[PDB]
Amino acid sequence: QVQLQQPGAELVKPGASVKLSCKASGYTFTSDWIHWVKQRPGHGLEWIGEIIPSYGRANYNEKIQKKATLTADKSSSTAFMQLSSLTSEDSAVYYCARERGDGYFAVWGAGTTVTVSSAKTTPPSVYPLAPGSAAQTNSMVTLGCLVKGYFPEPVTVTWNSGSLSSGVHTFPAVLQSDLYTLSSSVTVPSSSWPSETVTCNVAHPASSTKVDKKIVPRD
Amino acid sequence: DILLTQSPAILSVSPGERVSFSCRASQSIGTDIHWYQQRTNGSPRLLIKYASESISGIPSRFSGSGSGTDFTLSINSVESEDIANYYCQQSNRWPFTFGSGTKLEIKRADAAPTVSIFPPSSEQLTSGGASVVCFLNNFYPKDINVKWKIDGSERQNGVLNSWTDQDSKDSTYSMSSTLTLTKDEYERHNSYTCEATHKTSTSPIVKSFNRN
Repeated sequence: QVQLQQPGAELVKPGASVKLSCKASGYTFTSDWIHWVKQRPGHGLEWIGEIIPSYGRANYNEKIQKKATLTADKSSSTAFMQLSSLTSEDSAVYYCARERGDGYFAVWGAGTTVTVSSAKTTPPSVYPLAPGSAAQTNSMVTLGCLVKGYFPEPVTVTWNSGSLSSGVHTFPAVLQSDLYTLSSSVTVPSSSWPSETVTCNVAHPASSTKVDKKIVPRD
Repeated sequence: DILLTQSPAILSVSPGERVSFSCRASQSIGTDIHWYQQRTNGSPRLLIKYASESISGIPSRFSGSGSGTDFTLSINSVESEDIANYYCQQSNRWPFTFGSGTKLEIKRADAAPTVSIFPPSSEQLTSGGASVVCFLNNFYPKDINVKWKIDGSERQNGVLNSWTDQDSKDSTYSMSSTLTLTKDEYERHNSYTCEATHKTSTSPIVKSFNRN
C-alpha cells in the first residue's frame, strides 16, 4: 500500500501560512526520519529539512531562508511542516520522504502542490471531445476531454477509472486571466468505441471534486 | 556543504544503446551516493543505493559504479520507459544534498503526427463558449508547426498551444492546439481547419470540420 500520503494541493494567499501534512503507513520505527523536499516548476530537488517524530527534533537547511517549522503528532502518526510568510518564490511541489536512517529515501510521498496567489479557487469545466461524423479512422481512434477554467493547479486525469493508461497523453496547462486550461487525449482500437464505453475522470483536489465524462459519437 | 555536479545536463541516445550518467562530488563522499529517477509529473524513485547496490523491482538494466568524488549511473540498452530525470544524492555529510539532475532523450526514427480535430461540445456551447481542439500526436522530432484556418482564412487569435515532454511510452512527442471563441463568434463561421506541418511529409496533414 501507499506508505506516505500528502494533500494534492494547497492554495495560500501571499503572506499567509500553511501546514503541510504527511500520513505514514507500512513499517514504522523509532529510527524513521521524515524528510521534506522542495521542487519548483521545471527545476531540481531541494532539501528543506528533516524531523524525527519520536523526539520532535527538527533540522533545517541553513543555505535557505527558514520558512519552515517542523512538528509531528505521534498519536495520529502524522508529520507536519509549517510554512510561514510565503511569497511567490515559495510556490512549488513539496514531497515528503521516509529515510530508514541509512541515508537514502526508500519511499516518497505524492507531493503537495503549493500555489501562492491572490486569485480565487475555481473548479474546472469538463467537456467531451468526440470527432465529427465526417472524419475517417484506421485501426485506431482518438478521443479526448477538455478541462477549462480552473484554479489552482493541479488536476489529475485518468481514463476508464485508471484501467485505460496506454495511448493516453495529458498536455501541460496554459494560464490565462487567473485560469488554467488543458486537454487530455486517449487512443483506443477503432473497433472498440463506442461499442465499449470510454470515460475520462478529472480530479481537482483543491476544490475536492472529481467528475466523469463518457465519450459518445456526435449523433 | 557537498556540491553534486551532474554533467552533462541532457543526454540523447539511440534506442538499444548504452548510456552513462556522471556525478561528481565537491569532495570525497566514499560510496554514500544514491540515484533517483523522476518521470514527468511523478515522485522520485530509488534506482541505485550506495553507489552500486541494486534495488529490488528495479530492472537489471540499471547499474551503478564509482567512488570518492566520481560516480556513474549506467543504463544498458536504453528503452522508451527510461525517459526521465536522473538525480544523485549524497548522505556522507550533513546536510543531505541532491544533484542538479540529468534529462534522458531518445533518438528514435522519424514519425508523422496523427492529427485530430474536435468541435465544441454542446455542453460548452451552453455556457456561451466554443473551443475547437486539435491534437498532433506521436511525432518525431519535436519540432513542428500548426496552423488554424477559418472558412479558408488563417487564424491566430484565441489559440493556445501546449507541448508534451518526450513520451516515456514510445519515445515520441505530442502537441495540443486549442482555439477558443465565444459561442456567438463561433456560430457565424462554417469551416474550421487544423493543419500540421512536420518534416515527415512535404504536404501538411489537414483535419477539418464544418459547423453545420
